[PDB]
Amino acid sequence: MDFSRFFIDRPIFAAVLSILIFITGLIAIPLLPVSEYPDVVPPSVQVRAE
Amino acid sequence: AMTHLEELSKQILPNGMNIEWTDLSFQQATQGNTALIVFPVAVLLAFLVLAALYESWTLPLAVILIVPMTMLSALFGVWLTGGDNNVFVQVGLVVLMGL
Amino acid sequence: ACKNAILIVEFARELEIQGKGIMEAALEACRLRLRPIVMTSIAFIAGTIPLILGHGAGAEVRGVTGITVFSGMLGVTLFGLFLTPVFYVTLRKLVTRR
Amino acid sequence: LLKPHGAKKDLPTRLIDRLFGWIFRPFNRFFLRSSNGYQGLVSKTLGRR
Amino acid sequence: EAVVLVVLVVILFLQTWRASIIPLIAVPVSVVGTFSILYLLGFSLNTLSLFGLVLAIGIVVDDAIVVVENVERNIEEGLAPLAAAHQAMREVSGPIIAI
Ligand SMILES: CCCCCCCCCCCCO[C@@H]1O[C@H](CO)[C@@H](O[C@H]2O[C@H](CO)[C@@H](O)[C@H](O)[C@H]2O)[C@H](O)[C@H]1O
Ligand SMILES: CCCCCCCCCCCCO[C@@H]1O[C@H](CO)[C@@H](O[C@H]2O[C@H](CO)[C@@H](O)[C@H](O)[C@H]2O)[C@H](O)[C@H]1O
Ligand SMILES: CCCCCCCCCCCCO[C@@H]1O[C@H](CO)[C@@H](O[C@H]2O[C@H](CO)[C@@H](O)[C@H](O)[C@H]2O)[C@H](O)[C@H]1O
Ligand SMILES: CCCCCCCCCCCCO[C@@H]1O[C@H](CO)[C@@H](O[C@H]2O[C@H](CO)[C@@H](O)[C@H](O)[C@H]2O)[C@H](O)[C@H]1O
Ligand SMILES: CCCCCCCCCCCCO[C@@H]1O[C@H](CO)[C@@H](O[C@H]2O[C@H](CO)[C@@H](O)[C@H](O)[C@H]2O)[C@H](O)[C@H]1O
Ligand SMILES: CCCCCCCCCCCCO[C@@H]1O[C@H](CO)[C@@H](O[C@H]2O[C@H](CO)[C@@H](O)[C@H](O)[C@H]2O)[C@H](O)[C@H]1O
Repeated sequence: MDFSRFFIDRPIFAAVLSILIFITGLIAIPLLPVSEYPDVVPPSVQVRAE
Repeated sequence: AMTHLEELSKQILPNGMNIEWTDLSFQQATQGNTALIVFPVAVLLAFLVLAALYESWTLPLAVILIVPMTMLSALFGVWLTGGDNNVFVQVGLVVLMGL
Repeated sequence: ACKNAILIVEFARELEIQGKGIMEAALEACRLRLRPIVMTSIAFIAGTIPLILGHGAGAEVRGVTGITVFSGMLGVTLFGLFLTPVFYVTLRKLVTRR
Repeated sequence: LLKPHGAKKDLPTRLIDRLFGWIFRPFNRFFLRSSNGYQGLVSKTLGRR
Repeated sequence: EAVVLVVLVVILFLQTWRASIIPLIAVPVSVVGTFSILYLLGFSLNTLSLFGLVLAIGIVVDDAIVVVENVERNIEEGLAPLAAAHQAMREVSGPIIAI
């Protein structure tokens, strides 16, 4: 089966889909949190007295 | 007004005093204009849908270039009647550009 | 390894559907898949050279990764081009004995 | 983008053929020999399952 | 670097610069597109997700090589490019989904 038939014959639909994917990845990049590692340190709470 | 008041305070206040915005002014002063990203993204997405519809990279411009004229017609009505471009007018502009 | 071997097996299957014998199909499938398998292997392997030969920031993770990929890719290529058609033929002959 | 098999060469192809064409024929010769070698090798492998 | 290497491998083996355009475009689309789903799923850019992204370039490159080499093989067998594309995707498009 040729699952690509429509796109092969109408390449601008393929272009548009890829640009949309690309564009939404670009929008998303500066929204992503950024750190060296994922959150792996167990949460902790410190009680201090003197 | 905010820039002017910032200027005033540099001229007027003694060393050791300053101003801080609060309430809605603080939001105005600390918000970016994401409109600079939102508007080009909207135009480009609409262009891409039309490029697919028409199978043409150029025919979408026959639609897109027309919409500034509808916005000008509406804003001309506001200007003529002495209105302003408040948020309700602004949504109306965009719906009229949609139609 | 899976990506490459699925297509060897798929092509052989197609070639049997289009008339060829089990052995002939396996051999022609490998002949057809040889070039893209080797193109990918060469591209990957060349890309591991700056990981192997690069010291500085990130050098430790770069290094362990290049060694792993370089060695793994030699095996991807060789076992994909020689073991897969053997298994293909053995399993085909297993279910079409008589 | 891909042209039919023996299409006339465009400007960048002619430029690459000039600049790099001396690589293509020995590589082509080496791929053909390696390809034929692999074919014989796997063929003998299948006789030694 | 991956894009330069795959371009050179494609030219070395297929000997047309036109075939190298397919990975040239497909690889960055596929890598940059990954961020929108990472964002939607709540992930961060960290040295581990970024490492996965660079390892994944290997799979992305192989995908582009599979498609363009199989089209070009059908062209080497005398098919016109459009028929060669359709035939090539009858051969691999279902397998690509399964893979
Ligand atoms: C970062 C990602 C970027 C990806 C960039 C990809 C660019 C690739 C351009 C693809 C070309 C398709 O773009 C466009 O395709 C359509 C067909 O769909 C062609 O259209 C042609 O065929 C269609 C029928 O399908 C006719 O209706 C049309 O009149 C004719 O021009 C256009 O002439 C071509 O300009
Ligand atoms: C050709 C395109 C390349 C393919 C795309 C692959 C993308 C891979 C991840 C790109 C991520 C960008 O990630 C981004 O990194 C930059 C630079 O370090 C940071 O950006 C920062 O850079 C400098 C100083 O450091 C400042 O002037 C800037 O305003 C600030 O945002 C972003 O806050 C972070 O989100
Ligand atoms: C297109 C193919 C997609 C296949 C993907 C299949 C996904 C499988 C499900 C994995 C589950 C996702 O689960 C998601 O994990 C991330 C891990 O970073 C968690 O992320 C959480 O911790 C991270 C730090 O690492 C912080 O940025 C944040 O405070 C929070 O979002 C999310 O709270 C959780 O919702
Ligand atoms: C031709 C196709 C080739 C396909 C395969 C290519 C795979 C590429 C190899 C992986 C590259 C690794 O890239 C490398 O990643 C690690 C982890 O994110 C980074 O490492 C960074 O994060 C780690 C924490 O994890 C710190 O301890 C380190 O000091 C810092 O440099 C390196 O700065 C970067 O150089
Ligand atoms: C035909 C119909 C038209 C289709 C319309 C398409 C609508 C697409 C809208 C996408 C909007 C999603 O909006 C966004 O959702 C994500 C994921 O749930 C939320 O979550 C995101 O940021 C939060 C922090 O704020 C973190 O948990 C994480 O990094 C990320 O998941 C965001 O806070 C929200 O801004
Ligand atoms: C994690 C959940 C996943 C569960 C579901 C996974 C399903 C994967 C389906 C992908 C298959 C689609 O791909 C399609 O496969 C079928 C066989 O199945 C191939 O079909 C081929 O073999 C069949 C017999 O098996 C013949 O009738 C036919 O002449 C030939 O084309 C198609 O050429 C290919 O295009």
